Amino acid sequence: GPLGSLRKEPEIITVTLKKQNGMGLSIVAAKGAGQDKLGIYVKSVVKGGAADVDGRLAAGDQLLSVDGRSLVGLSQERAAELMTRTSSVVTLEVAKQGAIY
Ligand SMILES: O=C1N=C(S)S[C@@H]1Cc1ccc(C(F)(F)F)cc1
Repeated sequence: GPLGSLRKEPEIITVTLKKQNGMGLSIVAAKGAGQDKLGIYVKSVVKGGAADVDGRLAAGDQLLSVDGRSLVGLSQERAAELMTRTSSVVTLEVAKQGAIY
């Protein structure tokens, strides 16, 4: 598949270990259980990591796929298990919604 570079649109995004101190990011998935909703979201950067300081992701980015795993819309229990081991770069797929405020 193709890949861009940087733009404020729904796409593949990739986040290198620029300063090696882990990624330092924050995500939340949902499921089709207790509420009807499903999905994944970048809740924040963690204000202290390599993918935080040089990836500078936005609060609210609706995540869909994960490094080594093209999920296209499935919950973190089969994806954050891969992302945590990354050691060098997360590829991701996201869609800009919400803001900091
Ligand atoms: O903050 C973190 N950096 C890591 S390395 S593991 C931990 C949890 C975490 C993993 C991946 C993501 C990401 F890449 F944003 F999906 C968020 C949080």
